[PDB]
Amino acid sequence: MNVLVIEDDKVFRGLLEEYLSMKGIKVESAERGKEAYKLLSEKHFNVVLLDLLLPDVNGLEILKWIKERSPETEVIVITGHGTIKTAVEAMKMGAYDFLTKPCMLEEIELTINKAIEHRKLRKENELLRREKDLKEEEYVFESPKMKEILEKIKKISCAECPVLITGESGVGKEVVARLIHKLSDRSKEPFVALNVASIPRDIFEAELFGYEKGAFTGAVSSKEGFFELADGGTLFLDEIGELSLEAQAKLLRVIESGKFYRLGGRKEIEVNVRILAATNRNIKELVKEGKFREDLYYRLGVIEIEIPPLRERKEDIIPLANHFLKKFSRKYAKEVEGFTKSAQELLLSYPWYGNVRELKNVIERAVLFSEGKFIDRGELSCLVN
Amino acid sequence: MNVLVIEDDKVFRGLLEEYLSMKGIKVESAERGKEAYKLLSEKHFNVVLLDLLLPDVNGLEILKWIKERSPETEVIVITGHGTIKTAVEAMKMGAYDFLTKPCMLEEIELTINKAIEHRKLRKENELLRREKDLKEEEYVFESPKMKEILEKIKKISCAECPVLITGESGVGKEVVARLIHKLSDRSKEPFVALNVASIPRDIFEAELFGYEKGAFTGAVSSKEGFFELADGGTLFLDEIGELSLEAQAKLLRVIESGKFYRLGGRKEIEVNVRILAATNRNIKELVKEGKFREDLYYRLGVIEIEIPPLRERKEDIIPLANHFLKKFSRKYAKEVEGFTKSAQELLLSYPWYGNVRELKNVIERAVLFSEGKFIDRGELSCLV
Ligand SMILES: Nc1ncnc2c1ncn2[C@@H]1O[C@H](COP(=O)(O)OP(=O)(O)O)[C@@H](O)[C@H]1O
Ligand SMILES: Nc1ncnc2c1ncn2[C@@H]1O[C@H](COP(=O)(O)OP(=O)(O)O)[C@@H](O)[C@H]1O
Ligand SMILES: [Mg+2]
Repeated sequence: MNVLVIEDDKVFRGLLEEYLSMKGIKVESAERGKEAYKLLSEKHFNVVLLDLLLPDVNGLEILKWIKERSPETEVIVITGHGTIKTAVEAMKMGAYDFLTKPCMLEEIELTINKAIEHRKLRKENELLRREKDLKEEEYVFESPKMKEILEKIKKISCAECPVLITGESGVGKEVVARLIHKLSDRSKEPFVALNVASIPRDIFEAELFGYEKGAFTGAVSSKEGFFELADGGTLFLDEIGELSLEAQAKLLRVIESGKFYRLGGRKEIEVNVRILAATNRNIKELVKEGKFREDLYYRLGVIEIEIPPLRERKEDIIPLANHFLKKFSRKYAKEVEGFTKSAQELLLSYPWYGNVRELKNVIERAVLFSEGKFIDRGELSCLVN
Repeated sequence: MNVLVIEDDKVFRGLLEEYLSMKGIKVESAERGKEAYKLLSEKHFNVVLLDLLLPDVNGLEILKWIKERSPETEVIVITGHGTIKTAVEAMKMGAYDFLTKPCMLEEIELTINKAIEHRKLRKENELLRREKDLKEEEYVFESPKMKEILEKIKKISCAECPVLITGESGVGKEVVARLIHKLSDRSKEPFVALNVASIPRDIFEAELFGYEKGAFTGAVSSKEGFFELADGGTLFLDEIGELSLEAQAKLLRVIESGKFYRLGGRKEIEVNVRILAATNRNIKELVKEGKFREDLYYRLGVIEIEIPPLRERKEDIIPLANHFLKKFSRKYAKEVEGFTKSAQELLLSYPWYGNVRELKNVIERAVLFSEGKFIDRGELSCLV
């Protein structure tokens, strides 16, 4: 980490230089504005200690210069006694915190550490989000059945009640839930996808609801749960039919009161989370067999979206295939432009029991083994029909 | 959001209540320490303004109770003028910040906002991190070939120099980069994976190194790149061959001095990032064709690990196949639990030129198609 100190006071300045020097942080100093601007033009800094009062320039201008160029640089303004208004103005202008010249070295340490933590937290947030953005995909709804399902999704998006998405696996259930959140008034809020079937039943509740210290053996400290962390957002539970009966009851409560207890808790907690659920099974049968609460089935089933197989929407097949063609043609550095005229026929003729997920895997393999500029019916031969 | 105000001074408690009101934040009050304790036992507050000087109790006492019970709670301490020393110790115990009774309403706003931002970033990061842990895979390393590579990795992760991972596609080069990271000294630091081919070249250089205003059409601001974001951690560049000659030059310098300039930049940046690269191609070739710099090639290959194809690691095939069947079976709630003997023999005899990725993709489709308890030779034979 690099720090830039812009102070005129040889005393206070040195104190700063020393402190930073002691913590193992690279430092550079500037006695005046013209020198600070020079350095600021040659080196990127993580933290800048700026004194609002400088001989040749008005500190505030430097702060403004810094904030326009690199908002990622934490900036701490330095001001004297009784100059709190400008410090507050400075902060309103983008300064993170401020130091009063003079002050305890402990104040210097705490203020600088607070700024360092913010930066740490800020970078982590950016990285995880940018990493997530890399995986963003664009969807295809060119079939009548889907074209209208899209419209219904637009109508239910801003509702606060739950949606139950059904259909054969690999049909696009999670995709639909993503759009529901994307088109809703919560879109900028978190979207959490949790597959109930793949997460260990014995860990699921602790993760969804969170737990207090000692609620179960192993629980050394207290941990928040997805419901809390996703507060204000949307929670998507895939394969809802695999929820334990114990878990089903707790879920019905949140859907009813938006309140719940952590495992081993006494304080009731409230959250505002839209719940979206999906299943590729027969829940009605699950209710009869007494494995799935009928009440929950009724509530989740208020708004229901049914996604039909790929077989029942051939208008989607080719478009989706082209989408995947391009996608993988990139990921794997290959020269596949499109599909042979006959190859397209095979695609349309196949039943795609795996549906879109199958369609995806097939094209990805076809593209990975592709030699020419096109994919023949023969290249789909070994892969499907 | 729930906040709890614990102030005895009637005027200051009014300001805090007003500000919290202006913001639309649910508020609750206490004038004496013991009243605070009751409320604190009833509700889970997100932020607490705690005055240090209370008639019956000492603020510090409540501070320690909160930091221990619910650490999740942001605590802002209050204190009179010229009493800084008590506030400093307060922060030394877990208090996020402090206010000075009295002060501008704006001062209260800025401080409270910073505490709300701190909580927001904390929870967002915990969430994004946990959504990632959810996608962690268990890795299968049974063959003796992979067994010894695992051993080599261990001796490597303790070094800081770059590593060039080579091997056919779908062989597990990225899986290996991750293990190198987990076993290294920067395991707790970030690991950033980027596939140079999957991203259009123009968008790539900007993303990796960042850019300064004017670097290209519309770049209205200066932006950090993945290199800065991965600082202190590890960066994995897959399909390293697709790097533009310009990108190669910047990478070279970062490997030599940890310094570089953003795209169209003049404000030097310095990072400490371990570099791991992968390729299924022959760099030596690309060098002669003048497509890849020779010096970078040598710097990246200081340590070079070749990950063999599946057909040369037959011991991994059944273990891999079983792992995948189990994984996709749970994912789709299927009743499949294994492969018939005839199925197993096919998996072992098929050459898997697409390697592990091809195996994974084929088992996924087999599970999607299945409706029984086992996958037979017929379901596989049509897939391969
Ligand atoms: N309309 C679509 N447009 C683009 N891709 C889609 C579409 N529908 C599904 N997919 C892709 O097909 C695969 C099946 O996805 P998914 O929604 O998870 O199905 P399901 O939840 O029913 O098992 C995913 O990789 C997804 O990105
Ligand atoms: N040893 C392993 N155990 C379990 N899964 C593996 C293993 N090796 C690779 N995989 C999986 O195989 C696929 C190929 O992955 P990857 O590392 O990206 O290959 P490569 O980088 O060589 O192209 C991935 O989805 C990965 O999770
Ligand atoms: Mg690869």
